[PDB]
Amino acid sequence: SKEYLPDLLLFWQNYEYWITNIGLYKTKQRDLTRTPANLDTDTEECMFWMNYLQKDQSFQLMNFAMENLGALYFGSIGDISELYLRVEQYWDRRADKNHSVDGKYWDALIWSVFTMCIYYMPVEKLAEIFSVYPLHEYLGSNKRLNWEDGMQLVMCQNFARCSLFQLKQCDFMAHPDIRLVQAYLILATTTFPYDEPLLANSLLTQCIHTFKNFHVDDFRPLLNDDPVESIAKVTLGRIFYRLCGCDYLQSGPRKPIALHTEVSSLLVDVYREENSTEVLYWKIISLDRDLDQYLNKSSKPPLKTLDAIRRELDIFQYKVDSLEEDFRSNNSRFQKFIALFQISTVSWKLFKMYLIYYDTADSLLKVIHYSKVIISLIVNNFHAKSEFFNRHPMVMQTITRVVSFISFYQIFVESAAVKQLLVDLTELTANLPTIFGSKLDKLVYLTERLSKLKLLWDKVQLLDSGDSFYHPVFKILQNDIKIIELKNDEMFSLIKGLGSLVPLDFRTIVEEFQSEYNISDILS
Amino acid sequence: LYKTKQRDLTRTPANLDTDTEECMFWMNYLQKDQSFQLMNFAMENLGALYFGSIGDISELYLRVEQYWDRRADKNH
Amino acid sequence: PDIRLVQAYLILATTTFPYDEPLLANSLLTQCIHTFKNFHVDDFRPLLNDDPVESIAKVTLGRIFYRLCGCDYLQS
Amino acid sequence: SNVVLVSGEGERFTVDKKIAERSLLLKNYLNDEIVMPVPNVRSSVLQKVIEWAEHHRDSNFPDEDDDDSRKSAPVDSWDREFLKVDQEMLYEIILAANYLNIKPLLDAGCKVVAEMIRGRSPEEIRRTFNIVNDFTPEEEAAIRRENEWAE
Amino acid sequence: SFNPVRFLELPIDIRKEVYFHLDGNFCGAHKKLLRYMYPVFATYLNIFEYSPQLIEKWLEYAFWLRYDCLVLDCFKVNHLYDGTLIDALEWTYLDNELRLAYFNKASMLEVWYTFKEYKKWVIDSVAFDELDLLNVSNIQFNIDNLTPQLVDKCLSILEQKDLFATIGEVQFGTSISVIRTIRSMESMKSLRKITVRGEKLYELLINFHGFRDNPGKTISYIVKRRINEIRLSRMNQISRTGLADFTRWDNLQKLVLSRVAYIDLNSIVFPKNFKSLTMKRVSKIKWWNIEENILKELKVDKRTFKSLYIKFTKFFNLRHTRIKELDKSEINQITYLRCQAIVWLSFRTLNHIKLQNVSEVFNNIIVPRALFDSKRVEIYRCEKISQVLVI
Repeated sequence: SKEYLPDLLLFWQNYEYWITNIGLYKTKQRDLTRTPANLDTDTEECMFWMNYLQKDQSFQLMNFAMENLGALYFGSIGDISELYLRVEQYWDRRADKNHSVDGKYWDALIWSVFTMCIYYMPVEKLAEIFSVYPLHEYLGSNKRLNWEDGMQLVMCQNFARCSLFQLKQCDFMAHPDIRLVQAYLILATTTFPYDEPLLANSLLTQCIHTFKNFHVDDFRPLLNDDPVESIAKVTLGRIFYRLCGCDYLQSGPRKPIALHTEVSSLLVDVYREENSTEVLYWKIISLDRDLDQYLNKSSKPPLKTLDAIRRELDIFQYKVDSLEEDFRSNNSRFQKFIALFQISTVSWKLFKMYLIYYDTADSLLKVIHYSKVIISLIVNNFHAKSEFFNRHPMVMQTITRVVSFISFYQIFVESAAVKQLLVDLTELTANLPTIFGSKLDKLVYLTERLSKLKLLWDKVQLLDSGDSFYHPVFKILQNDIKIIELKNDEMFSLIKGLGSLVPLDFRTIVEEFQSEYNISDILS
Repeated sequence: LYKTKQRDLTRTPANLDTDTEECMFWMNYLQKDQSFQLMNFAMENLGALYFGSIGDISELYLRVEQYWDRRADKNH
Repeated sequence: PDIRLVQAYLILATTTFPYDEPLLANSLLTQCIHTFKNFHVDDFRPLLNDDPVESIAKVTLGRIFYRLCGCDYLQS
Repeated sequence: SNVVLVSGEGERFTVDKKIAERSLLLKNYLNDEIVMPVPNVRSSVLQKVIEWAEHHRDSNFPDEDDDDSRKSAPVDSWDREFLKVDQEMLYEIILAANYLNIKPLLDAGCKVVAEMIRGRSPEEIRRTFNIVNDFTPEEEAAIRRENEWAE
Repeated sequence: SFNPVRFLELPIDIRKEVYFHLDGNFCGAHKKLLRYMYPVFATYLNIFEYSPQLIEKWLEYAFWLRYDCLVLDCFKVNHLYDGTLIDALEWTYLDNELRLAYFNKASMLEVWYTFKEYKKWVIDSVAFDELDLLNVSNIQFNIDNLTPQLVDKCLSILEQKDLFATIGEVQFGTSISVIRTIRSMESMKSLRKITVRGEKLYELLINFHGFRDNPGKTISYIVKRRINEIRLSRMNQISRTGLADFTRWDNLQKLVLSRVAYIDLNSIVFPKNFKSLTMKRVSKIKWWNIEENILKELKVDKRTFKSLYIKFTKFFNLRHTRIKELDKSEINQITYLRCQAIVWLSFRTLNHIKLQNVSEVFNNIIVPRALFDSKRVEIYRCEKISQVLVI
């Protein structure tokens, strides 16, 4: 065993919050002077994608969304048949010079569905719908590239840019509308916010501002409410919780405005009045908020919240199993997978907190058991015609936290059970879908950097000069936190914008680690 | 009376391409010598208003000279 | 995001621009608050232990915050 | 068919789909035959857990929300004879129940060890005070002199 | 036999539920020592004077019962568990230095601790961090077992010391002892709960129906915000004066009613932030009178309405009652939304409801679907309740 192991595990919480939660996704720094601002004729690239679609191509695209992508567009209007009228109206007028603000908003929402649908669409179905030839004749990073060579990634990004371009033409700041929120929630299912955290963080602020402008405190219809407006109020209640769920996932130092002011499940916002399917999804997210709020805080969580969540988590397992599952309908199967994955993820978080703080017995075994079922869920759907089920952004966050913690625990404590789990865990990363792109590649670098950090751990003999033990492994680990700490800080950026001043033995083995390991590729 | 605004989205025409030429036309109307007199007037008559946020405009005199030079270049 | 976004809006608040378009000004003010809160300054008083330019830059950030607080009440 | 689960010693025990109803951890696994590894629980102690659930498979236990009902519930006569095997083995069964999330087994097993605190004679407290050595020697000695004055 | 060293090897979670089932009665009770030791504790042991061996056995217990390693760990877990594992540690005065005492279910003293010694074990050896060592708010103050000659003496000790700030809650029930305490909750900034017993005292302090502003005899203005939970026990009629309200208790969140014969929910008025209501060992209960309001909106005869309702809950089904729901096919969606709004009219801000040991309910029980589907409706040991309707 080891003496200071309990104190070493407490430091891991800070490492997880900065390296994986913020450093991997939430941060992106681009110098304004080097980056050129968009100008006129710079939208011609998006204009090339406007006429790329044809009359027949997009209709079959919507046919795929209505069959297998049911669980994701409930943040928009629930019925998809009524969207067929809007897409027909969008093609009804295309050569008419005159444009209406009300008409322009519908076009933005329609293009948002196309971006979401094509991101979850399998590669084999995309081959017969679109032609790869006449698109790279204009521009392209590679002269010849197939659909498997990261092609679906570059095409999805351009559609998202065109969706935001239409909103810019409408001047959405001048004319707030409910369709601004509905369009953004559809794009939230795509990995677009991860690529541009700065753009998505401030765009969500407009959605928060637009939603709060309605001044609808209670979504329950009243006796005196008109029949027409009663259905609107219950519809608006769905948007509020879906927005709150997507708001928490973007929470960080860059976003200072938060909408999730609800009271957690205890024993002063509005809560405990409805139990719709969208509310149930947010309830699982609220449970994760209680555990994840202690990452930055030094104080240990109370043992009741660690115990009350355990009682609450058992109830939710009965509800997801009570929902009927139909093999013919993929909408019920996709909803089942999402709910099952969220419950298992929270259980892994809960028992991890048991091991770090209080060190209860049979807690390490539960973490291994709960991590194994996570592997099974990804493996099981991959076997039988559900290869696109793994493209949801939630599985990327779960994989990062289970890969890093297991590797971090393995380099310090050697166990046969933990070692056997790592080799299967690593193999799962290589089989993950390629639609993630850059974020997937950085995952391999992070786990590989910690992989042979163990080799340095046992190569250098432990030296003690006092009660607190010192080692070169610890200095580099704390240095990694500090490097990302300064980049996330915008204090020095004030000097850039205000004033003419520029913004602000043992060492030998440490610098060797830093010279050949450089995690500071986040800006790229 | 001041903070209210009634607008209908159907009647309001959206912004289109080649409809921003009015913004460019007013920029071309202003001349290099005309703008300098505007800045000279703000030294003593517009005090206690700009000083609260931007401070002195002495450094802005360097910026406006660079502004005219940057107009010729296509790179931005 | 940059500090000049806040500085530009405060000058527009000196004229009657916000009263003409109440909806535009309210949306712009929120973005000004969103960008200003990214700096995360609790006390704006100058610090002796900090850099002299940084301490000075925090003093001139104090007067900008006060104007933002004033414009929030005027546009409430 | 039926659920078969392996033990930490490698022994395989197929019981049924029904006895697994008492264990809550089995339900988180059959979300979509199947096997389940239990490393901590030994083969011998696992046998008693299996044989306990088949007898109580018909009875209905009180809800977990109630706190006074399960606390005031007396120990079943049949449960008493099955649980009393050894003081050390009783801890093994209780630990096994926690991993399998079998609350009724944990409650019944704890009632036996909870009653053992009552059963110790007053003479036992006189000797158990010194084993933990939680009192400093000057304070450990300080407690002693006031007793003979009362004696 | 039994060795405490092996027991301490068990995990804290396993050890927690062992002490939880123990209920804290470590002693287990149900010549020279009686001559001198006993008169000190004669007041607490006067009830059990019939059995001489029981007192002598407990006299042998009390020598080292307080100084027990196993009992020491029980409070160590209790402090780590915020004192919710046995109950209500309180202040008592005896042998003139005002030790802490703990009373079991039998209402008899078991363990005594002085403040300096008590703070040395279950705070210093428990707190692994520097998180508010002085926030020992689990201790309470009781006046039922203290004579008025002892109350003013012990309060004077608290007045010249800092022990008044650590008191979490006080126990109540022309009494000089009561009137002395009324000028003391202002200094008790940590006071959060007030419980009263007896019918007479309830309308003097808690109830505001027929209330008269008496300075020095009623709870002052500043204290009323600090209280969020009120417990009531040993009552015959809560609405003795017809109306019962808690509007002035603006911070009230949970109300506990115990051992009350007849309770009518129509007369009770709750504040704006009232969220939890738990009742135990209550004889008669009259639910909110909501059935007819649904009938007027439906405009359907009650006998015909009896043909309207149609028979996850497998997790918590009870045989005593039966679950029935309003049919969705016959009711229009707009009409159904109106029906739900009617139920919430009598459920303004309620979030948690609990039923335990009831005898009869003189109406149909109507609960909203939102509270029922969250397993926050607890109809437990209600073998006399026939049906409950969920709308």
